[PDB]
Amino acid sequence: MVLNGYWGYQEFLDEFPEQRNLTNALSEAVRAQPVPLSKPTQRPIKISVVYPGQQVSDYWVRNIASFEKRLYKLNINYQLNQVFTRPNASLSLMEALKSKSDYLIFTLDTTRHRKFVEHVLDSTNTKLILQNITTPVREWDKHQPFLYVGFDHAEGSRELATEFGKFFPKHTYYSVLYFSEGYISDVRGDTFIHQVNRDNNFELQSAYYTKATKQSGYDAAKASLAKHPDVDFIYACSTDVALGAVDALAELGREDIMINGWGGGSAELDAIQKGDLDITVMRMNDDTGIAMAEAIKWDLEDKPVPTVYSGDFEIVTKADSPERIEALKKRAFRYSD
Amino acid sequence: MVLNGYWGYQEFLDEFPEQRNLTNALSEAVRAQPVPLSKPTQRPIKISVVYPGQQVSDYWVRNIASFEKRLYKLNINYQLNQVFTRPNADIKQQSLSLMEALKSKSDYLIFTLDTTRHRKFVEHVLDSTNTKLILQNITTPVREWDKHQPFLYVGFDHAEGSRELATEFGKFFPKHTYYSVLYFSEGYISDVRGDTFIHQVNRDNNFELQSAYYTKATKQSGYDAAKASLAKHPDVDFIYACSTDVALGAVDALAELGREDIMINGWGGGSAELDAIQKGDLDITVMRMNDDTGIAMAEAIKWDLEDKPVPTVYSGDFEIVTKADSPERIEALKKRAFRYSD
Ligand SMILES: C[C@]12OC[C@H](O)[C@H]1O[B-](O)(O)O2
Ligand SMILES: C[C@]12OC[C@H](O)[C@H]1O[B-](O)(O)O2
Ligand SMILES: [Ca+2]
Ligand SMILES: [Mg+2]
Ligand SMILES: [Mg+2]
Repeated sequence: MVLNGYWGYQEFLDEFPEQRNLTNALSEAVRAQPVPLSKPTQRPIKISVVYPGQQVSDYWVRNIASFEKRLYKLNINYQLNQVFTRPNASLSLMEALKSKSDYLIFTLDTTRHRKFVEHVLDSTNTKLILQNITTPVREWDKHQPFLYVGFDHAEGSRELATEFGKFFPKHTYYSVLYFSEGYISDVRGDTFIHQVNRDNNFELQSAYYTKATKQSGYDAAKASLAKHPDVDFIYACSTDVALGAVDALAELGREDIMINGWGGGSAELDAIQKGDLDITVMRMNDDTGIAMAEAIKWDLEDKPVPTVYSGDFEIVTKADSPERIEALKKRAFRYSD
Repeated sequence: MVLNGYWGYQEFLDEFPEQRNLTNALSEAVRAQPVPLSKPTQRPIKISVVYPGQQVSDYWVRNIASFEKRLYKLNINYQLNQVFTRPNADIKQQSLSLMEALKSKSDYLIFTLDTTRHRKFVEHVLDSTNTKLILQNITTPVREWDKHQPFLYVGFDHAEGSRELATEFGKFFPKHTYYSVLYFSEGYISDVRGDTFIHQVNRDNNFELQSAYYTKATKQSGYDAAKASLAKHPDVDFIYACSTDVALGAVDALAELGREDIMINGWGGGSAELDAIQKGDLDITVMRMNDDTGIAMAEAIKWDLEDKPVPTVYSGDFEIVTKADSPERIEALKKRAFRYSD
């Protein structure tokens, strides 16, 4: 719908019914009580994670939390090698190849990632798990990685777009704060822009990329409003960006402007309950960490493993009752607390 | 007695009889049936909880579980905010993310106190705010705060439990027994838990410490530390682990290495520990009557809402448990310890 060379999550599942069967099976295995590993391993399995560090978004740390906890509950012996990638400056600390890991948990936002993934796929025996993407790549139809896991960007963005198009009318002005340049921005961003422009006839005033930090969100917001102060809402593509943007609106005295979150972590939820963030799409966070454990389990039991898993979203607005937020938290952080 | 600047738990109550009286009272109210809130409140009280997450030890989870249920049974409206703490660096992310929840303006704040990093924050909370402060998992008041003590120190006394362990090891093992120590991460816990055991066992029983290592407070770290230790000193008769996760990592390490000769303990007696005890992989432990400290916090908060004096300190009770204890004994102990957390 927005990028060429990918399967839609649902498109994938519709094209390959077996994959729907597996992904459903995994969904159910992710919901039900832990069923421990049925095949003792001779030694620990070496699992390596590379994740973006020091984000205000708690997605990753909660993902590892819920992952490790489900691993433990499943009675799987492992060694976890975690890498904290400082907020951008190298990436050649993808030296976790030297680790000779059994499972590699990584991301795919840029091309700098693509090249490396193709390296991991065409060279090693290491099973690759791609977090925060759920739309498989067509070029890899012959050898797809072990699993794509996350909360589908297109869907979560679609739901937001829908809510905005429901609240605001035709010819509503808005600006967009992207993530850093890459896959996330393209999907999270252009999905919203296309829906809202073509279905609801809004008028995009401007759009800017950020450095994926709160500071950058703040700066970018300010610049955007300096150039186009007359918008009805800003659409942010991520937690930190949106939370910087919130400070920008606060400093500029612009309460007229609506702003969204994206993901519904703890920070966003506090902001929403404060009224600083107006709407968000909230991912049932722990499901994906728990899904990775289960996938790994089946693999060790020589059961077939789905290629894709996507977790559920819930729209959350500042008009929600604290009861609702509490229940969603109890659902979403049932492992990471 | 292994650190300076701290009041002993018994010493403190020996110093202040009214303080003992209050603590005895709290114990009584803890064991007895719920006597629900007298003076009701206009609003639901805001409580901010800062706990470490992601561990095999079920102490915190069960503490919360029991706390909320005793709160319910006392009928007190409350909102309960769990601040996610990432043991992942850095000090200045933690610090700000701790400062985040003081603009939350909570009635009560539940915290830990392990690092010097925590000290500065606690001191800030105490020096500059109205928020009533409950320090979980510490039972020895800081002498430098005699001007203005926290609302409550609550937990199970590290020195007492370590002594009990030290005594059992002292009873079983002869003089000149070689042993190694796995600490928690650096801090107050490691200091008391580790050095109380080391001092008692070295000085009273003439044991010999072969080595000692800090961990990162995780099971994997306990495993790595066990391996490293036994790599450098394979000749030890037992390892003394300073926490559940560390202990359970060490257990897997001793499994992987094939050292069934080396004895090893837990520290806390949670579910994982007990299951390991009964499996025979863990040898002895000091089990705490878990839910008492959760029920205590709940009471202290009640008494406060009724404008009654609350004791500065409360320490829950301990029971030694070995793999030679019958399932019945284990079941009685579980029955007591987990009466609320199930
Ligand atoms: C996972 C994530 O996607 C990009 C960034 O890593 C996170 O921020 B976010 O919370 O907006 O979702
Ligand atoms: C509460 C606790 O003390 C330190 C650590 O936080 C927990 O693990 B434990 O089970 O050893 O008890
Ligand atoms: Ca010492
Ligand atoms: Mg575009
Ligand atoms: Mg506003």
